[PDB]
Amino acid sequence: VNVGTVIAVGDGVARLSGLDQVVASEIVEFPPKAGRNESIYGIALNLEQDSVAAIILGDDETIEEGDMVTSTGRVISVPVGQGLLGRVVNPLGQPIDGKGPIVYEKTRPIERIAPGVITRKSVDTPVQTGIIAIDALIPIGRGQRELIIGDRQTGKTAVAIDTILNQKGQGMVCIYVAIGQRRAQVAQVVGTLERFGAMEYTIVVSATASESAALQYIAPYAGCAMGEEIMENGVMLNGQLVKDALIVYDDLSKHAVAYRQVSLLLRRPPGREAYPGDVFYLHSRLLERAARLNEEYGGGSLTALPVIETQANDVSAYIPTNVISITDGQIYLESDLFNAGQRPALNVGISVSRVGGAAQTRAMRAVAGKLKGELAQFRDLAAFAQFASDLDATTKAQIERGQRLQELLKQPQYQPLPVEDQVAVLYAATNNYLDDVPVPLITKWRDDFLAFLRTAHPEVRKLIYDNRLDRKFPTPEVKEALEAAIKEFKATS
Amino acid sequence: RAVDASVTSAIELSAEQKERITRELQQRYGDVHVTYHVDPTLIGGLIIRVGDQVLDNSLRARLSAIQRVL
Amino acid sequence: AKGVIQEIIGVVIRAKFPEDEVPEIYNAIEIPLGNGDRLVCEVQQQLGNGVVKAVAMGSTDGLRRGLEVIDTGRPIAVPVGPATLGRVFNVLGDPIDGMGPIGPEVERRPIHRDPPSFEEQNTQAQIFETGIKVIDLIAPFTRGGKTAIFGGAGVGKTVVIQELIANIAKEQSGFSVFAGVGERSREGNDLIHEMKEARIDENTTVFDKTVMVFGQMNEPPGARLRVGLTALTMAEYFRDEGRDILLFIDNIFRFVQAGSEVSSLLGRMPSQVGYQPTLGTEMGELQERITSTKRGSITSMQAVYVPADDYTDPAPATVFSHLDATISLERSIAERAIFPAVDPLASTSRILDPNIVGEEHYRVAQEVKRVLQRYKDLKDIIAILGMEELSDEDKLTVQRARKIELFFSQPFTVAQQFTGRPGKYVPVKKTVESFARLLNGEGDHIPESFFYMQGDFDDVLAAYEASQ
Amino acid sequence: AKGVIQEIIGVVIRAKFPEDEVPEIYNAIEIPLGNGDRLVCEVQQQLGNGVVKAVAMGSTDGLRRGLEVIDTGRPIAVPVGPATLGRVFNVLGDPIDGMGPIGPEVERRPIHRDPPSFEEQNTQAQIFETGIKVIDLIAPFTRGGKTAIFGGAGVGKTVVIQELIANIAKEQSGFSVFAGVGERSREGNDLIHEMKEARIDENTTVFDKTVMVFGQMNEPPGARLRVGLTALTMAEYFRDEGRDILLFIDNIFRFVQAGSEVSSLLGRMPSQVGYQPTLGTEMGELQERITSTKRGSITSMQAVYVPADDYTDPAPATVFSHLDATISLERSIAERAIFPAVDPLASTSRILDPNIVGEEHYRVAQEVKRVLQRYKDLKDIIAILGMEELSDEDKLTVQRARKIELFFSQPFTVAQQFTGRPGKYVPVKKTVESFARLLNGEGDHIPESFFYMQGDFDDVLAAYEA
Amino acid sequence: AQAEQERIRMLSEAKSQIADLVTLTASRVLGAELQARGHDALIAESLAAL
Amino acid sequence: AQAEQERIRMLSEAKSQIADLVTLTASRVLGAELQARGHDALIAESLAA
Ligand SMILES: Nc1ncnc2c1ncn2[C@@H]1O[C@H](COP(=O)(O)OP(=O)(O)OP(=O)(O)O)[C@@H](O)[C@H]1O
Ligand SMILES: [Mg+2]
Repeated sequence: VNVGTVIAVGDGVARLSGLDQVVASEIVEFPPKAGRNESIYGIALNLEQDSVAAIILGDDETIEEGDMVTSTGRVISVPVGQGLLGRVVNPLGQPIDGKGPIVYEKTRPIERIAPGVITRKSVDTPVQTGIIAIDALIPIGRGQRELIIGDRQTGKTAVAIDTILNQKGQGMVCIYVAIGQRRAQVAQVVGTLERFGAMEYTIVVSATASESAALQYIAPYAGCAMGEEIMENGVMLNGQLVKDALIVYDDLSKHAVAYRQVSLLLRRPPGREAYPGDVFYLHSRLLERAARLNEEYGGGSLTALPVIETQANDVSAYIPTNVISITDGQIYLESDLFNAGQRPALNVGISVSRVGGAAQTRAMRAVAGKLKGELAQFRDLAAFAQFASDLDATTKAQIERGQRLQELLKQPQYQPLPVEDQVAVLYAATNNYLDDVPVPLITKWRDDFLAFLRTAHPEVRKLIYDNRLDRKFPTPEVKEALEAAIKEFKATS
Repeated sequence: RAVDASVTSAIELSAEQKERITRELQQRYGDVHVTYHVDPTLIGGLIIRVGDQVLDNSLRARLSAIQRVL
Repeated sequence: AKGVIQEIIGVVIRAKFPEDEVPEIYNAIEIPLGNGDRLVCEVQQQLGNGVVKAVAMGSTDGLRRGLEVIDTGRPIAVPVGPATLGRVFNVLGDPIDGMGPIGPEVERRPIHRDPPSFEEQNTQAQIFETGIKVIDLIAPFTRGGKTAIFGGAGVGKTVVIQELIANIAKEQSGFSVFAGVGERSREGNDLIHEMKEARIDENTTVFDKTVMVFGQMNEPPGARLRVGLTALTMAEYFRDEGRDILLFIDNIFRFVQAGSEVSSLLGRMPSQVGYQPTLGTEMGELQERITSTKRGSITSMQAVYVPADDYTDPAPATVFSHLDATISLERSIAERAIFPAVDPLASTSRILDPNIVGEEHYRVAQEVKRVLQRYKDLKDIIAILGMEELSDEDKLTVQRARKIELFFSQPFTVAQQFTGRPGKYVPVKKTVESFARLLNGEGDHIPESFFYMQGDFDDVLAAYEASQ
Repeated sequence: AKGVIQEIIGVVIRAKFPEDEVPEIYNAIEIPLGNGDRLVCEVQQQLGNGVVKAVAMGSTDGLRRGLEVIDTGRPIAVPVGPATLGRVFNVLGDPIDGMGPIGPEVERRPIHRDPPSFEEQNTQAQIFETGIKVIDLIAPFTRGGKTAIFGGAGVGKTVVIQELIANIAKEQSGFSVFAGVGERSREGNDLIHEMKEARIDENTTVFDKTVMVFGQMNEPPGARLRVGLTALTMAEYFRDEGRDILLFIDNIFRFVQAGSEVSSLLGRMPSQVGYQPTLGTEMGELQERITSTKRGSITSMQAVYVPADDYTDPAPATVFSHLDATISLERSIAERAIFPAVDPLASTSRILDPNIVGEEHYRVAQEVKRVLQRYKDLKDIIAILGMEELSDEDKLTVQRARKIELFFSQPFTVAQQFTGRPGKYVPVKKTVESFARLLNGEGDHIPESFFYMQGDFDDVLAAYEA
Repeated sequence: AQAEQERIRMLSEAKSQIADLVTLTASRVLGAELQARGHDALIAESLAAL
Repeated sequence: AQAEQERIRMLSEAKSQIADLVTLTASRVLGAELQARGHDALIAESLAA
């Protein structure tokens, strides 16, 4: 009853006649035969009478008519545990880095209902991405679903990689799911993670463009199952048990494209933009599992960072709007800002985080509220920037200050900033302490200030880090210490 | 009877051995319709496909060893 | 009873029953599923020799063919009465809060009931003050009548709904029902819980007067399809005994999308953009139950999500004819940092009549629409040429329109989490007076930037004086 | 094997095979044609009991149902090796040039190979030194990375292709593959044959250093779909030897259109813009074998046709999703006698960042972009008001921009016979330093001339002195 | 670095070829040994699992 | 050459071929029964390479 035979292989779907007592999402085996040493699996989905349509998780040219199939007795599941840490794996859980077989004691089934409503709590613990603009204007909390939406080559992958890198000592289990990305990009991402040592706590699930459309469709669910296991059971990181995880789904647009291909090859009716009518259900059941559980259900969390690629900055498409409706906030990476030199290109005017504003370190919000206000004033004054010598002292000063703040927000790649450094830099910028610094040299001024604090004043940084949780961050002690530090730096410079 | 079988063994058996394979299957129907094949790749076991059930005992251990070392 | 599963296509389960015991059209059949917990399916079609097609409304991804199905013989029944107050339920009526299950003595009512007849309809309605300038001026929230907000993905539909609940749920004068047919389980629920439990009405919280049925996005299509009907059955008991009910159903479009997915799995011929052929009938069956009758009044407030930004989509197009007050949220207005993001030109209401809302209110609203209609007419002229080419009166109307557009923005008490501006509650009288004064000519000297995220006109004048 | 044709519908045929030995997907069944010639159909589907649906890849006008079908048991076999060099093949690997058959002694590999595994991919990105100043400066290539060119074919695109082939041949291992996907029999085949045979470098013609695969327009959609895979199969043999290969695909959009036509013929549902539902997977089966591996690297420069100039169009969108550098040949630049008519503003590249090409290359490229953007902005001012009204410290920028756009001209080692000017290979470092020294102020006294069809900055200095 | 990478790939390829040959030799030895020991000995063991 | 020499040494029957084949037989086909009945002919002779 556990065995059946293929009767037709077509558009990535086999028919698997006579395989009853198969569950509605069982992973069939296709045991190896002559010419195929390994086994390629399939997902049985349309359990109609006397025929079991199965999506071939892999190239469909490997199997023929008459191939034997054996039902594995399990709903489609991915191996998960501490052994997955530091490994690059297929969506099925098989390794692709070649280091060795994956060690795991338990498997968590993908495609499960999210924990629910009562099993949740408002996010309070912040997530430090390391980008000044993101961490100051779009706060991210643990368990928040923040969307990184841009236009092709704009830096969404770079932002996700920086966020992953910054979670070195934060007790986070980063997961990077590459859906539809070409193998060169995935290899470069893995190499970058390895070089900076972040690969020790990062699990990478790769479903590249050459892979079958069955993959790139279960890959985000495999990553989300891994994140769910981290969130509920937890793993030991740096000698401590961490139940907080961060997952980057990368291109969810390519995931939607892969699901559209799977649906259309199954002759399902198309919907808007030829996508199947349940693409919203796809991404919703994918993203709803990223939750911030309350204490009585373990207190774990799972931050999600889906990435959506737009065409011609068309945010009003189908999939981008679907994901925007699913997620909690957006991070709009405009192409015009990216081309203009503002490499961390953020459309701060429209980027927002509905939740997580209260899930921020009190120091960061206390220093960045007036930052956001001043940026709003600069954006308001962008229309009047064309006029020359027709603006009073107030408007000219506001424009200059906004330019200084934007140049400060410009942060080079692969260089995350600790929270103490970020809050110190913003406190310096927002107290008229940089009005004398010319705009083109603000980046090197920030770099020199950070180097000075790393070398000359570690005690100031430690005090700020220890006093970042206070309700009133600008206590006299930290205020006078950091003011003395900046005065010393300015005198030396 | 109602179902058929596809029992295969490592090597070709004798006529009496066919009867033993037939009579040993009293669990389901006693004596179901059977077909026999050699396929010398099979070693030291039988691959009985009764009804829609398969039981693997030959060539599986050697095959599983490759995945253990590779 | 005691059928067997034939096919399992997605969440649609086809079962075969004996010839003389076929379940009815809307009966609830169950798979034992083992483990002592059962999966409740709802029949949708009858296909022939005892074969029925049912919607799982559950995981339906771990069960095989040939499993037995038990026919309950009744449609899905949910508890109704005061016992449901302050509790959170599934589509099946099973509570999900930490409290215990509902007792057998509580009445169970089928979730598939006929809508009120033509005789029972109550056409009497009056303005329901809400404290939001654009809502209370252009598209008055109608008491005893259906009203809904249509927004895209980035606009703040949830923020508007939460602010509306915070403003009007304290002075309920009756119970209320909340149904997030399709919405984030983060802000749609488990954060409305905190807000409702925090609010206190004379030592009784607002949550003590609320019945909450979710069927969140995570749920399979069946739960999202029938959660609206469950909430309606839970609210019709209170309406039928006279209690005033505030009904907040969130994202009817998710109910439509669940229906579309179920229909696609059911083999029905697709219509328009992949939608179900039975879209209008399903919308009628759900919406016609949301009616204030002669026995009680339901003050419904719905939300509708437009796919992409297409208002020509079949789901919002079907919703539009089932409402008294229509509120349209636009992507461009939200991108202009106007958080209410309501388009006054595309937002109307039935009770915007001088005999109902007041002659001055009607005149003010009509003028605030004629302005911004002139602005929409001159948008292209302004964009390509500039303000100069317009006539003097046209110029004045244009800056008045821009000032009005800025002035419709209003801080919300639920917006403190990402905006530091304190919330404001502007009474409808103050809104009418402020807009009448603005249209008279007062405030012309004030720059447009001073109308952004302010309360009544007095606050704008005070800010202008503060900045001198 | 030895099946029989069951159904012939256009180019889609269905062959019935015994219940066993049914051909797999992409198995290239062969139909005898009553003579030495044969018709090769690629199996694309398995239906029912032995029936397989295949695309004819040929005339399929003389066939009859019941005719014998021979299964090859493997995807389309393509001859590979040095024997392919200097020969022209169709998708099936049969040579279409005047020379005789390849012969059985030459290795034949399946057309449907697999992209290099995850470990074999290069972790870092290495710049590909083409030698052309503008290409190496404004839109640098990537070794093992895809590249797109936009042009109307009257802007000397073929000359750029020939220069790239000659440069890689003379300064690297240097084997090139040209994939003529949907290439016209007259305009795109004999013309390119004559240009490649006439063009010579160090006593070796460009034709002798490259292999060309022509999936012509008149061939069925299957041939135009699989000609790119044939070209990759030919190039992967040389990549396996450690050599660096340039693969030129002409109008990859024609490959996309051929895939769409095949999907429509097979009966699959149409994706957005009536494209094949498997657009991403089909574009990933291709253009993923074009990678830089440990053993070797294949770097491709593929022409792209934008449907109705619609870039959002899923065909160019999926093409762009797999691209590293874009080169935009411009008609207006070619109207003036600048053969490397590359539009610096429209042409970009992913590898042009400080972390790979160095800080100096990025700085000089950005400065060139800035000055050329200022010149483009001031074109209208010059046309309307004239040169006099434009202020100081900007007239210098305009003059520098004109001199630098005349500086992108570069003599080509393949066009030395036509123009009577020896070709110059300019290293990327030499290009960067020369352009930095042009920007900083040197050469300002030199007029716009003496920069035209020149190489390094020292060369223009010497020309000015003489 | 290039020499080590080429050597490592060759070393891994040699190990896979040797392991496949070793497995094939073990399979042939097992088949002959079972035939000498009698193929009708594990039939009862197979029946036990069924 | 170094890889060829190492593999050539490993190609000997008694080097690894006899050790690996016997260990697999004593663990996969049965348990501590590689010899059992007969099977001495294949001991380091059939598994030459
Ligand atoms: N903060 C940054 N500073 C400098 N360069 C950056 C920065 N962020 C990204 N880049 C550069 O932008 C280019 C593209 O970045 P990235 O790899 O993140 O792509 P993307 O915009 O996320 O999308 P895609 O995956 O489609 O290319 C690269 O050359 C990268 O070096
Ligand atoms: Mg990216």
